Amino acid sequence: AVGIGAVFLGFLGAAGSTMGAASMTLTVQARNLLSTVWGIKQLQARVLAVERYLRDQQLLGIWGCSGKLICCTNVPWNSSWSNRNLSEIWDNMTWLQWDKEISNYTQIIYGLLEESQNQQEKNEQDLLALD
Amino acid sequence: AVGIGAVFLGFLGAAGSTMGAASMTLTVQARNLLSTVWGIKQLQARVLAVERYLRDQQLLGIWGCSGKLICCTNVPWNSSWSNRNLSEIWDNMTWLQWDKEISNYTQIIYGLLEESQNQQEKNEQDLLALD
Amino acid sequence: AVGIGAVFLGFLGAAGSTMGAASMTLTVQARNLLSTVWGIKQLQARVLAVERYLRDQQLLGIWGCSGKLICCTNVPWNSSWSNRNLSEIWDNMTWLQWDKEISNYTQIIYGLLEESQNQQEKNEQDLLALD
Amino acid sequence: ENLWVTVYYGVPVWKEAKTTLFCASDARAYEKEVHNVWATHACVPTDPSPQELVLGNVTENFNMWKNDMVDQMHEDIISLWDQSLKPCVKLTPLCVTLICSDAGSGGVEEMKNCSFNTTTEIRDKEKKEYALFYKPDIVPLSETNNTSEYRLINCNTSACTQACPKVTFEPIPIHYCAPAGYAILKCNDETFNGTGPCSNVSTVQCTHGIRPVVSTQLLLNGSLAEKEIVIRSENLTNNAKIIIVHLHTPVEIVCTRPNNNTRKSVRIGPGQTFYATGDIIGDIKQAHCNISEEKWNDTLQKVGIELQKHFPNKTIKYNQSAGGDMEITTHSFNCGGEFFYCNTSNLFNGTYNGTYISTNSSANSTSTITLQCRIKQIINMWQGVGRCMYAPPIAGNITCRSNITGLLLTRDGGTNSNETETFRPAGGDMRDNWRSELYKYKVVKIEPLGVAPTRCKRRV
Amino acid sequence: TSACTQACPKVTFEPIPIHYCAPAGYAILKCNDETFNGTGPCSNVSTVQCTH
Amino acid sequence: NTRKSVRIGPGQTFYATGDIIGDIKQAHCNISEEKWNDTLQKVGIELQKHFP
Ligand SMILES: *[C@@H]1O[C@H](CO)[C@@H](O[C@@H]2O[C@H](CO)[C@@H](O[C@@H]3O[C@H](CO[C@H]4O[C@H](CO)[C@@H](O)[C@H](O)[C@@H]4O)[C@@H](O)[C@H](O[C@H]4O[C@H](CO)[C@@H](O)[C@H](O)[C@@H]4O)[C@@H]3O)[C@H](O)[C@H]2NC(C)=O)[C@H](O)[C@H]1NC(C)=O
Ligand SMILES: *[C@@H]1O[C@H](CO)[C@@H](O[C@@H]2O[C@H](CO)[C@@H](O)[C@H](O)[C@H]2NC(C)=O)[C@H](O)[C@H]1NC(C)=O
Ligand SMILES: *[C@@H]1O[C@H](CO)[C@@H](O)[C@H](O)[C@H]1NC(C)=O
Ligand SMILES: *[C@@H]1O[C@H](CO)[C@@H](O)[C@H](O)[C@H]1NC(C)=O
Ligand SMILES: *[C@@H]1O[C@H](CO)[C@@H](O)[C@H](O)[C@H]1NC(C)=O
Ligand SMILES: *[C@@H]1O[C@H](CO)[C@@H](O)[C@H](O)[C@H]1NC(C)=O
Ligand SMILES: *[C@@H]1O[C@H](CO)[C@@H](O)[C@H](O)[C@H]1NC(C)=O
Ligand SMILES: *[C@@H]1O[C@H](CO)[C@@H](O)[C@H](O)[C@H]1NC(C)=O
Ligand SMILES: *[C@@H]1O[C@H](CO)[C@@H](O)[C@H](O)[C@H]1NC(C)=O
Ligand SMILES: *[C@@H]1O[C@H](CO)[C@@H](O)[C@H](O)[C@H]1NC(C)=O
Ligand SMILES: *[C@@H]1O[C@H](CO)[C@@H](O)[C@H](O)[C@H]1NC(C)=O
Ligand SMILES: *[C@@H]1O[C@H](CO)[C@@H](O)[C@H](O)[C@H]1NC(C)=O
Ligand SMILES: *[C@@H]1O[C@H](CO)[C@@H](O)[C@H](O)[C@H]1NC(C)=O
Ligand SMILES: *[C@@H]1O[C@H](CO)[C@@H](O)[C@H](O)[C@H]1NC(C)=O
Repeated sequence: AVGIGAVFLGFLGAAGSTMGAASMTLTVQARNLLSTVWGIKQLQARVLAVERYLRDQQLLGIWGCSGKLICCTNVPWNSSWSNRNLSEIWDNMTWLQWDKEISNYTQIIYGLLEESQNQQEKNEQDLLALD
Repeated sequence: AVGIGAVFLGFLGAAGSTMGAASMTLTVQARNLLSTVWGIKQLQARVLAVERYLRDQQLLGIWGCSGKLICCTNVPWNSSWSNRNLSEIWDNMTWLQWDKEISNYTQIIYGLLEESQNQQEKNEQDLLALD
Repeated sequence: AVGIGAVFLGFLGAAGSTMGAASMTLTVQARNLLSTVWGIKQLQARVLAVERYLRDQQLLGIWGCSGKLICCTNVPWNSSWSNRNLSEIWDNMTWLQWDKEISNYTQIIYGLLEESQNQQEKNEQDLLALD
Repeated sequence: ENLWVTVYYGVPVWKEAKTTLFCASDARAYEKEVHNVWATHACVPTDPSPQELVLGNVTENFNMWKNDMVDQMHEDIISLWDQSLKPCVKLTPLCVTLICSDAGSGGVEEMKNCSFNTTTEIRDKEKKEYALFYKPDIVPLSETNNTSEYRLINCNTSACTQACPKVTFEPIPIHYCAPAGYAILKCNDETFNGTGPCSNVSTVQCTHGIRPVVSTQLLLNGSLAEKEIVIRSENLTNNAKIIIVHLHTPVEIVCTRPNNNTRKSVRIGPGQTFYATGDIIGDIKQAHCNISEEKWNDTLQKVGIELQKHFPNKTIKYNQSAGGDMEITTHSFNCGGEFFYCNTSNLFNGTYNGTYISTNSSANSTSTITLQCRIKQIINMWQGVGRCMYAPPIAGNITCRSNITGLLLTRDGGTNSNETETFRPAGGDMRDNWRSELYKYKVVKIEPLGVAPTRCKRRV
Repeated sequence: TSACTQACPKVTFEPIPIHYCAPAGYAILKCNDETFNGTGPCSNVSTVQCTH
Repeated sequence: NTRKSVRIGPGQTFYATGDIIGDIKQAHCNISEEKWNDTLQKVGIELQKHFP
């Protein structure tokens, strides 16, 4: 479902469709993360937007996903987090219900990804030192 | 273009020249962008500088060619934007009047690049998950 | 330095160990690098923190070493900078006195890294033009 | 066959958040000089193409009474009013005794004369001057039955600051844009009573034109409803929550004044000059507000038939406000630069018993309702800001061709086994006005990261 | 008309020269034509970060 | 006694001392003798380390 017609979705445009049609729309939603009493409320907002975008980009870039949107890791998915089928997840939901059911189990996932990234870099250094 | 050697100036010294001497000059050009009443302007200049740098890097990073300085992409070039020969474009004109001719269709080209990159990453995930 | 589990210590809590065992404590510890007149001072602190982080990221991005933590290059290590064995360096020495012993010879290393990256980019463009 | 973690960047999910919002105004307010209202020097110019997008399957839970936008707007408008009174004349030397008599041989009877002794530009010398002050701005300073010694009402609590007569109090509409990485939702439902789920949530990057009018009862210029009368309230059980009625059709209101001669320039100190009322040439007449009779009657009847849904077998009655000072129990507003405080004992004098009464008469529209107004100059709107602004007088007659969009009722405390629940008007804080206007919107925070399992294992 | 604020006798009105510098991301175009009358095209345009 | 509210200017009242009722005594501070004496003795024995 790459054809939306007018490409103006503005952080929100595919928040109701299924996940199969919501993984094709990541660029138009990731494009907009950057772009006197009222002379300072304008200027604080730019600073906080730059702070939040830099935090998200750093946290993405720690575990190897440098600039890719659909990036893949080698952390094994524990069955004690979802307990549902793959096709049921990718067809019967949108991202909002998944965010509601994942929000307790996020920091363990982030720690596992960062540990696996450190293991990958150490193994890559050892493999490049083998030659 | 590349045979300057002693390059401490940088900036935009290839302006008004042929594109053949202006496309292969990027290997030596690199970038030098980030190379009381007067304490409130230092702050605003710094915020707009970091905002412009982050916007430029984000736009280079959405269509997946971050840190390359030349990106070959497979968006097909529509004839309605040029309607003309390639050789006279690359051996007859400068970048300024080319920008004056092309500024009416920048957003459509940018949207096509974003869609092609998202299709590339979805196909990459599918092909790498076949194994 | 992998059985900590709950990682909340930063670069503070792992220094003084050997650099062989202090190279696997980088991820969350580098995630900790971002997280009237008082408001202007606080916003100046935020702006200088963002500027320092992006200066470090630009320094990683100049010599082709971005998006990775353990990131090793092909610059030949001159023996006059260290004059000591590798086993002593990586088994009986910490990061602090290595920084004390290396701080007089940093700009030459940075220039050599930049020149090696420029040569590698020229070789990459030549290999692109060959195929 | 196995599942692996896969990171997506660009995920459309939301959390609740509070942030700092912009100001966006139209481009026509920037081409004039500096310091017109508040928005010439400050707000960004909005683009003339607001992109509104409708979300497909999205259902969201709104809350009108739990909003940060109303508190943020209240703080911003308080700060703007405190900032606009900084480079203005502070009338401290007007605390002297005022020698007041009647305004003439059976003259005004509402404005005293009050000749005083003022300070000229040279602090050695003094000059005798005079003005015409209104009756509510003067108190009888006397320890006995002396009818000639008077003083201002402001030299007892905290000073003044005369409003600079080059800015205007005209309510230019302002939009509230959201910062980057944040979004503003907008409930497009028709039966939206303020709290509850919405099935037509839309995308708005910067809200519509909000006119920051100041009024206690009878909500002036603003957005109407769409298909019927909509009643907003928090609980409808306790009698301490201000029930808000959103009208569907406006009712015309016009207000006038007599003809003052001019503003009188009296110089105090080195270069400061306060402007005071001079003569009143012509005759002395009353300031009054006019509302059509049949339109108000069937508007109030439609409010009754929409309020009878919540109260099944009870009659609806109205009467006056429940006593107090003139700044609470009267419909007060500000346009033309002169403040009004108008009595509302004729508007809310009626009843409804469940039976509709038609008004089939088009030639009887000449009959109307007049309200006896009073005009003040020392103004005490907002507590805790320095509410002693002196509004300078204005030269000619003024007209108030305005528009009504709402009401602010308040249910009375009923007695035992009552079936005649009476509704009284009430004013209060400005959060009721700016929550009647900002009921649609809600600010959210975009979180682009998100993990999900699939069959994608990263190649080594 | 107004009220003075007396200039406090420790500041000096000496015209110290200042340079106006563009922010990082902008450039200042400078014309080096000696017969430039103020309005019109230039031919020896040079790019400098800061003024004289 | 109670602070006596003296009003000067518009709403700029300052509070001065009113009367004094009862007899008039002296303000003072009280430190124990034994604790201060052996505290000064301990300060002496830890200052004896730096002076022979
Ligand atoms: C609710 O909505 C109504 C309808 O818009 C608002 O009513 C308007 O109120 C404003 C001021 O609050 C009125 O503007 C004033 O109009 C006066 C008369 O205008 C006539 O005469 C002029 C020539 O003098 C003609 O150009 C004009 O077309 C009319 O025929 C003016 O004399 C006023 O001028 C003042 O302001 C200007 C600029 O600031 C100064 O240069 C002047 O010296 C002077 O100080 C002013 O322009 C407007 O007329 C009203 N509308 C109508 C239809 O009457 C309500 O204010 C609004 N809010 C509330 C709370 O009710
Ligand atoms: C208010 O009182 C003043 C002072 O008594 C009046 O000003 C006087 O007006 C008469 C004309 O009727 C002049 O002859 C005097 O010279 C004025 N006195 C001055 C300027 O000190 C004033 O008219 C009174 N106000 C009204 C509305 O009548
Ligand atoms: C809303 O739900 C219907 C019902 O499944 C679906 O067909 C439609 O595509 C959804 N809307 C969007 C924008 O996906
Ligand atoms: C004019 O531009 C061309 C680029 O096509 C350049 O080679 C030439 O040197 C320029 N002329 C002068 C006098 O510099
Ligand atoms: C002001 O008027 C005259 C002139 O200074 C003076 O005699 C008089 O006492 C002053 N006060 C009043 C209240 O008139
Ligand atoms: C003057 O102020 C006091 C409080 O300081 C108040 O009690 C009194 O009512 C005020 N006078 C009038 C006339 O309101
Ligand atoms: C939601 O509101 C929009 C506003 O224009 C309207 O066009 C649309 O029909 C509404 N949705 C439904 C289902 O009525
Ligand atoms: C306010 O609403 C809540 C929720 O319905 C209710 O429990 C409570 O009794 C109400 N308050 C009063 C005073 O009735
Ligand atoms: C309105 O309030 C007054 C105040 O006591 C009361 O006497 C009267 O009965 C009420 N109702 C009507 C219809 O006036
Ligand atoms: C309003 O009008 C009524 C009757 O017309 C009168 O009794 C009352 O005093 C007036 N003023 C106020 C403040 O209610
Ligand atoms: C209210 O309405 C009644 C009936 O029309 C009328 O007799 C009365 O004079 C009005 N005013 C007051 C203050 O009761
Ligand atoms: C009052 O002012 C209005 C301006 O809107 C004017 O039309 C009207 O004629 C004035 N009234 C009189 C009696 O002149
Ligand atoms: C109030 O209603 C009248 C009648 O249609 C209309 O002309 C006027 O524009 C309305 N006022 C506002 C501020 O929209
Ligand atoms: C342009 O300016 C440079 C600056 O040094 C100068 O050397 C050169 O002669 C100038 N060219 C002309 C044609 O004036």
